[PDB]
Amino acid sequence: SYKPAPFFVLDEIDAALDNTNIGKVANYIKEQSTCNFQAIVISLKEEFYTKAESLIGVYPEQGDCVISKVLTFDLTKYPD
Amino acid sequence: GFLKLIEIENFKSYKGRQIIGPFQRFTAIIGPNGSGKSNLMDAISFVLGEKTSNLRVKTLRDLIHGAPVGKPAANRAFVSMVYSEEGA
Amino acid sequence: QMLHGLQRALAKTGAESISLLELCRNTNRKQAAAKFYSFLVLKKQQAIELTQEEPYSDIIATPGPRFHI
Ligand SMILES: Nc1ncnc2c1ncn2[C@@H]1O[C@H](COP(=O)(O)OP(=O)(O)O)[C@@H](O)[C@H]1O
Repeated sequence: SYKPAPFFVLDEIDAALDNTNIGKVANYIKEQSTCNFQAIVISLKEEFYTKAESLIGVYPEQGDCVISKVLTFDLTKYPD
Repeated sequence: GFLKLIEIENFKSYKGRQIIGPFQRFTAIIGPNGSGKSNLMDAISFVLGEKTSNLRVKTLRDLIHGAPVGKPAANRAFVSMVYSEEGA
Repeated sequence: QMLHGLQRALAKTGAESISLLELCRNTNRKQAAAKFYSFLVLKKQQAIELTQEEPYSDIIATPGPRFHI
Protein backbone atom coordinates (compact mmCIF):
# COMPACT_ATOMS: atom_id res chain seq x y z
CA SER A 1 0.00 0.00 0.00
CA TYR A 2 3.00 2.29 0.38
CA LYS A 3 5.09 1.07 -2.57
CA PRO A 4 3.11 -1.12 -4.97
CA ALA A 5 4.40 -4.20 -6.75
CA PRO A 6 2.83 -4.85 -10.18
CA PHE A 7 2.12 -8.51 -9.36
CA PHE A 8 2.42 -10.93 -6.45
CA VAL A 9 3.56 -14.49 -5.85
CA LEU A 10 2.29 -16.27 -2.73
CA ASP A 11 3.71 -19.60 -1.55
CA GLU A 12 1.16 -21.68 0.36
CA ILE A 13 0.17 -19.00 2.88
CA ASP A 14 -2.83 -21.14 3.87
CA ALA A 15 -0.39 -23.24 5.89
CA ALA A 16 -2.12 -24.45 9.07
CA LEU A 17 -5.41 -22.59 8.71
CA ASP A 18 -9.02 -23.75 8.86
CA ASN A 19 -11.79 -23.00 6.36
CA THR A 20 -12.66 -19.68 8.05
CA ASN A 21 -9.24 -18.02 7.70
CA ILE A 22 -8.70 -19.25 4.15
CA GLY A 23 -12.14 -17.86 3.32
CA LYS A 24 -11.06 -14.56 4.90
CA VAL A 25 -7.88 -14.24 2.84
CA ALA A 26 -9.58 -15.50 -0.34
CA ASN A 27 -12.43 -12.97 -0.02
CA TYR A 28 -9.84 -10.27 0.74
CA ILE A 29 -7.79 -11.03 -2.36
CA LYS A 30 -10.95 -11.27 -4.48
CA GLU A 31 -12.16 -7.81 -3.43
CA GLN A 32 -8.64 -6.30 -3.37
CA SER A 33 -6.92 -7.76 -6.45
CA THR A 34 -9.63 -6.60 -8.87
CA CYS A 35 -8.44 -2.97 -8.86
CA ASN A 36 -5.09 -2.87 -7.01
CA PHE A 37 -2.77 -5.76 -7.88
CA GLN A 38 -2.27 -8.97 -9.79
CA ALA A 39 -1.64 -11.86 -7.40
CA ILE A 40 -0.82 -15.52 -8.10
CA VAL A 41 -0.69 -18.27 -5.47
CA ILE A 42 0.24 -21.89 -4.89
CA SER A 43 -1.95 -23.95 -2.56
CA LEU A 44 -3.55 -27.34 -1.96
CA LYS A 45 -6.69 -26.45 0.00
CA GLU A 46 -9.45 -26.36 -2.59
CA GLU A 47 -11.51 -23.44 -1.21
CA PHE A 48 -8.64 -20.95 -1.60
CA TYR A 49 -8.51 -21.41 -5.38
CA THR A 50 -12.23 -22.11 -5.60
CA LYS A 51 -12.53 -18.31 -5.54
CA ALA A 52 -9.93 -18.11 -8.34
CA GLU A 53 -10.88 -17.07 -11.87
CA SER A 54 -8.28 -19.13 -13.76
CA LEU A 55 -6.21 -22.20 -12.94
CA ILE A 56 -2.84 -23.56 -14.08
CA GLY A 57 -2.58 -27.33 -13.88
CA VAL A 58 0.80 -29.02 -14.25
CA TYR A 59 1.28 -32.73 -14.93
CA PRO A 60 4.69 -34.26 -14.17
CA GLU A 61 5.92 -36.99 -16.49
CA GLN A 62 8.42 -39.82 -16.16
CA GLY A 63 11.51 -40.54 -18.23
CA ASP A 64 15.23 -40.19 -17.68
CA CYS A 65 14.02 -37.39 -15.36
CA VAL A 66 10.77 -35.54 -14.72
CA ILE A 67 9.29 -33.33 -17.43
CA SER A 68 6.42 -31.13 -16.31
CA LYS A 69 3.63 -30.01 -18.64
CA VAL A 70 1.29 -27.03 -18.44
CA LEU A 71 -2.46 -26.81 -19.01
CA THR A 72 -4.90 -23.99 -18.29
CA PHE A 73 -8.45 -24.10 -16.95
CA ASP A 74 -11.12 -21.41 -17.00
CA LEU A 75 -13.13 -20.73 -13.85
CA THR A 76 -15.30 -17.66 -14.63
CA LYS A 77 -18.13 -19.62 -16.28
CA TYR A 78 -19.57 -21.34 -13.21
CA PRO A 79 -22.38 -20.58 -10.74
CA ASP A 80 -22.29 -19.50 -7.04
CA GLY B 1 -0.18 -3.15 -15.84
CA PHE B 2 0.76 -6.70 -14.85
CA LEU B 3 2.65 -9.81 -15.95
CA LYS B 4 1.14 -11.47 -19.02
CA LEU B 5 3.04 -14.79 -19.13
CA ILE B 6 6.43 -16.45 -18.68
CA GLU B 7 8.75 -18.36 -21.03
CA ILE B 8 11.39 -20.84 -19.87
CA GLU B 9 14.15 -22.84 -21.60
CA ASN B 10 16.14 -25.78 -20.15
CA PHE B 11 15.43 -24.77 -16.55
CA LYS B 12 14.12 -26.98 -13.71
CA SER B 13 12.25 -29.83 -15.44
CA TYR B 14 11.29 -27.60 -18.43
CA LYS B 15 12.77 -29.07 -21.61
CA GLY B 16 12.66 -26.86 -24.69
CA ARG B 17 10.42 -23.83 -25.14
CA GLN B 18 6.87 -24.00 -23.79
CA ILE B 19 4.54 -21.00 -23.59
CA ILE B 20 2.96 -20.83 -20.15
CA GLY B 21 -0.58 -19.48 -20.32
CA PRO B 22 -1.55 -15.82 -19.99
CA PHE B 23 -2.04 -14.66 -16.43
CA GLN B 24 -5.37 -13.19 -15.33
CA ARG B 25 -5.86 -10.96 -12.29
CA PHE B 26 -5.84 -13.96 -9.91
CA THR B 27 -4.76 -17.42 -11.08
CA ALA B 28 -3.20 -20.31 -9.17
CA ILE B 29 -0.67 -23.12 -9.61
CA ILE B 30 -1.92 -26.36 -8.03
CA GLY B 31 -0.37 -29.82 -8.06
CA PRO B 32 0.72 -32.69 -5.80
CA ASN B 33 4.06 -33.01 -4.02
CA GLY B 34 7.20 -32.98 -6.14
CA SER B 35 5.30 -31.78 -9.21
CA GLY B 36 7.83 -29.06 -10.04
CA LYS B 37 5.86 -25.91 -9.25
CA SER B 38 7.93 -23.69 -6.93
CA ASN B 39 10.57 -23.66 -9.69
CA LEU B 40 8.22 -21.33 -11.59
CA MET B 41 8.58 -18.85 -8.72
CA ASP B 42 12.32 -19.58 -8.74
CA ALA B 43 12.46 -18.56 -12.41
CA ILE B 44 10.39 -15.45 -11.60
CA SER B 45 12.97 -14.42 -9.00
CA PHE B 46 15.79 -15.48 -11.34
CA VAL B 47 14.76 -13.21 -14.22
CA LEU B 48 14.27 -10.57 -11.52
CA GLY B 49 17.69 -11.61 -10.18
CA GLU B 50 18.57 -12.93 -6.73
CA LYS B 51 21.35 -14.92 -5.05
CA THR B 52 21.34 -18.68 -5.72
CA SER B 53 21.03 -20.01 -2.13
CA ASN B 54 17.38 -19.05 -1.65
CA LEU B 55 16.53 -20.98 -4.85
CA ARG B 56 17.55 -24.21 -2.97
CA VAL B 57 20.53 -24.49 -5.31
CA LYS B 58 24.23 -23.62 -5.33
CA THR B 59 26.87 -22.54 -7.89
CA LEU B 60 24.16 -21.59 -10.48
CA ARG B 61 25.38 -24.24 -12.94
CA ASP B 62 22.95 -26.70 -11.33
CA LEU B 63 19.89 -24.70 -12.43
CA ILE B 64 19.94 -26.15 -15.96
CA HIS B 65 17.51 -28.99 -16.75
CA GLY B 66 18.94 -32.36 -15.72
CA ALA B 67 21.84 -30.86 -13.75
CA PRO B 68 20.72 -31.99 -10.21
CA VAL B 69 20.86 -35.60 -11.41
CA GLY B 70 24.21 -34.91 -13.07
CA LYS B 71 23.46 -34.87 -16.80
CA PRO B 72 22.50 -31.38 -18.05
CA ALA B 73 20.13 -30.86 -20.95
CA ALA B 74 22.64 -28.42 -22.49
CA ASN B 75 24.91 -25.49 -21.62
CA ARG B 76 22.22 -23.03 -22.69
CA ALA B 77 19.12 -21.55 -21.03
CA PHE B 78 16.61 -18.77 -21.67
CA VAL B 79 14.02 -17.42 -19.28
CA SER B 80 11.72 -14.64 -20.44
CA MET B 81 8.67 -12.75 -19.21
CA VAL B 82 6.25 -10.40 -20.97
CA TYR B 83 4.82 -7.46 -19.03
CA SER B 84 1.43 -6.28 -20.31
CA GLU B 85 0.34 -2.73 -19.53
CA GLU B 86 -2.45 -0.40 -20.59
CA GLY B 87 -2.18 1.73 -23.68
CA ALA B 88 -1.69 -1.48 -25.72
CA GLN C 1 -15.56 -45.47 -6.35
CA MET C 2 -14.50 -43.02 -9.07
CA LEU C 3 -12.74 -45.83 -10.99
CA HIS C 4 -15.94 -47.92 -11.02
CA GLY C 5 -18.03 -44.87 -11.89
CA LEU C 6 -15.80 -44.38 -14.93
CA GLN C 7 -16.12 -48.12 -15.68
CA ARG C 8 -19.89 -47.71 -16.05
CA ALA C 9 -19.45 -44.27 -17.67
CA LEU C 10 -17.40 -45.81 -20.49
CA ALA C 11 -19.79 -48.72 -21.08
CA LYS C 12 -22.79 -46.44 -21.68
CA THR C 13 -21.23 -44.98 -24.85
CA GLY C 14 -18.04 -46.93 -25.58
CA ALA C 15 -16.53 -44.06 -27.58
CA GLU C 16 -13.31 -44.20 -25.42
CA SER C 17 -13.45 -40.44 -24.76
CA ILE C 18 -14.83 -39.15 -21.44
CA SER C 19 -15.85 -35.49 -21.24
CA LEU C 20 -15.17 -33.58 -18.03
CA LEU C 21 -17.91 -31.06 -18.83
CA GLU C 22 -20.51 -33.80 -19.45
CA LEU C 23 -20.12 -35.16 -15.90
CA CYS C 24 -20.62 -31.67 -14.40
CA ARG C 25 -23.61 -30.66 -16.55
CA ASN C 26 -26.14 -30.85 -13.69
CA THR C 27 -24.08 -30.14 -10.58
CA ASN C 28 -22.82 -27.13 -8.63
CA ARG C 29 -19.32 -25.62 -8.42
CA LYS C 30 -18.09 -27.67 -5.44
CA GLN C 31 -18.84 -31.13 -6.82
CA ALA C 32 -17.52 -30.05 -10.24
CA ALA C 33 -14.21 -29.08 -8.60
CA ALA C 34 -14.26 -32.39 -6.71
CA LYS C 35 -14.72 -34.20 -10.05
CA PHE C 36 -11.86 -32.21 -11.59
CA TYR C 37 -9.54 -33.17 -8.72
CA SER C 38 -10.85 -36.75 -9.08
CA PHE C 39 -9.71 -36.82 -12.71
CA LEU C 40 -6.41 -35.30 -11.54
CA VAL C 41 -5.74 -37.99 -8.92
CA LEU C 42 -6.82 -40.75 -11.31
CA LYS C 43 -4.30 -39.38 -13.79
CA LYS C 44 -1.75 -39.42 -10.95
CA GLN C 45 -2.25 -43.15 -10.35
CA GLN C 46 -1.47 -43.76 -14.08
CA ALA C 47 -4.84 -45.49 -14.62
CA ILE C 48 -6.16 -43.16 -17.32
CA GLU C 49 -4.91 -40.86 -20.09
CA LEU C 50 -6.19 -37.28 -20.33
CA THR C 51 -5.64 -35.04 -23.35
CA GLN C 52 -5.98 -31.26 -23.63
CA GLU C 53 -4.10 -29.29 -26.29
CA GLU C 54 -5.29 -25.68 -26.56
CA PRO C 55 -5.19 -23.41 -23.46
CA TYR C 56 -8.97 -23.65 -22.90
CA SER C 57 -11.05 -26.70 -23.84
CA ASP C 58 -12.80 -29.73 -22.38
CA ILE C 59 -10.53 -32.54 -21.22
CA ILE C 60 -10.68 -35.86 -23.09
CA ALA C 61 -10.24 -38.93 -20.88
CA THR C 62 -9.49 -42.39 -22.32
CA PRO C 63 -8.66 -45.66 -20.52
CA GLY C 64 -5.05 -46.10 -19.51
CA PRO C 65 -3.02 -49.20 -18.63
CA ARG C 66 -4.45 -49.72 -15.13
CA PHE C 67 -8.06 -49.03 -16.12
CA HIS C 68 -9.27 -52.37 -14.63
CA ILE C 69 -11.65 -52.54 -17.65
N1 LIG D 1 16.65 -29.49 -13.34
C1 LIG D 1 15.89 -30.44 -12.81
N2 LIG D 1 15.58 -31.52 -13.57
C2 LIG D 1 14.81 -32.48 -13.04
N3 LIG D 1 14.29 -32.56 -11.82
C3 LIG D 1 14.62 -31.48 -11.09
C4 LIG D 1 15.39 -30.41 -11.50
N4 LIG D 1 15.52 -29.49 -10.47
C5 LIG D 1 14.83 -30.00 -9.48
N5 LIG D 1 14.26 -31.21 -9.79
C6 LIG D 1 13.45 -32.04 -8.90
O1 LIG D 1 12.10 -31.84 -9.21
C7 LIG D 1 11.30 -32.20 -8.05
C8 LIG D 1 10.14 -31.24 -7.94
O2 LIG D 1 10.47 -30.20 -6.98
P1 LIG D 1 10.76 -28.72 -7.53
O3 LIG D 1 10.97 -28.77 -9.00
O4 LIG D 1 11.83 -28.09 -6.69
O5 LIG D 1 9.37 -27.97 -7.22
P2 LIG D 1 8.17 -28.23 -6.18
O6 LIG D 1 8.75 -27.95 -4.81
O7 LIG D 1 7.09 -27.25 -6.55
O8 LIG D 1 7.74 -29.66 -6.34
C9 LIG D 1 12.27 -32.25 -6.87
O9 LIG D 1 12.50 -33.60 -6.46
C10 LIG D 1 13.56 -31.65 -7.43
O10 LIG D 1 14.72 -32.19 -6.83
